[PDB]
Amino acid sequence: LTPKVQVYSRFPASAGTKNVLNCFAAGFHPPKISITLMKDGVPMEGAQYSDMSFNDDWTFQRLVHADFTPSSGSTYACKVEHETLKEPQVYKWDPEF
Amino acid sequence: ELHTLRYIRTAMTDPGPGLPWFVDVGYVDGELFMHYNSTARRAVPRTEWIAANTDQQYWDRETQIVQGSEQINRENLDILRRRYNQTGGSHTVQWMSGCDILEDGTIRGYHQAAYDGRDFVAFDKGTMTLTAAVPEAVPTKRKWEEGGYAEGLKQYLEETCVEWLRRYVEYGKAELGRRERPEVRVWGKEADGILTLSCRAHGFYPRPIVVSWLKDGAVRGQDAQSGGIVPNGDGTYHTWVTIDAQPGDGDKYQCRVEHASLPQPGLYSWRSGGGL
Amino acid sequence: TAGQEDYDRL
Repeated sequence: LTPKVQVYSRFPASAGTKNVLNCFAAGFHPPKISITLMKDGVPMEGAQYSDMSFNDDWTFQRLVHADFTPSSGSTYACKVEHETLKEPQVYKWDPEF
Repeated sequence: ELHTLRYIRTAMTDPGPGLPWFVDVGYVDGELFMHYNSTARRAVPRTEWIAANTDQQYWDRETQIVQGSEQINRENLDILRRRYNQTGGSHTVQWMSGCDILEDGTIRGYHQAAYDGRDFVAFDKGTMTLTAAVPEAVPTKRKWEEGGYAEGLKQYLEETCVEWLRRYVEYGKAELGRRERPEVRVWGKEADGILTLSCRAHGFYPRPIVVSWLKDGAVRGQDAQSGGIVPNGDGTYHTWVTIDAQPGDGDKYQCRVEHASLPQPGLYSWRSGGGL
Repeated sequence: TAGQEDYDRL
């Protein structure tokens, strides 16, 4: 029951244009999870944590999204902390991938 | 023609910090329509088709029965804890409720329960009895056959669940019937003599999508690795499909997207490039 | 469209 995380954007990435950064994690137990979006290793403001829901095989899923503006030189990533993981998994977001 | 309804309920011991312990989320054909929180203690509509077609007395009746489940599942979190002889830690009580309307018009009601990610009790309609999965689920079955639970659930799942589901399809006929076109972008990366090509689809409805890579106009199934259909904050969906190729062979590879919104499958290339 | 919260009793 290890969390499977995937980092992605709502709209195709553009410089100086408003976009929503999403971090989805599914298939984990216990339901307690720490999903945080970050810019240059520093957490992002306006995080929307919604909500605790499980799949048909009783495996939990969580979506965390925040409105941001992509900038050149800055790196965007997602940090996930879990009791099963031991080491926190970090997934890097790429505007051209 | 396949219509579904699901009532996801979760009772938690460790939410953990600044998060609710009890949540009740409702669904109509995959789309979210109702939500409940342990600190807010109110059932509120999510979509516009449900709020405009229902009264406030309906939502006041729904929040009163859901807050009743909140107190009942709080007891179950302590009752089951003593059955397994546990003190407390990371224990959760999950609940599955709802019915399915098949294409032909056949009823498919379900009432399932789970403890710590493992199935506890499931209701059988063809036998009119509650099925116990774990030897600790036996006192649960005894309480169910002592009073009235099996008769009432059959009158609820086959009638009450179906009667209202039929109305939700009529209420959200424009919302669920609507189709959204995805924004396809073909990308590439270079690592150690391997040219990794990516295909990203942005904001599509409904959820079913068939994304496959094509080399020289031929489907390469085995080879391409998919991430899965992941949902967005506004209800729409996203998908990520990647493939490994030789450097200098990027142009002969093309991404094929099959969706309900498109009358014919769209072929997208890196240099084309993507949309449109 | 839910019913008896009594069906949650374990």
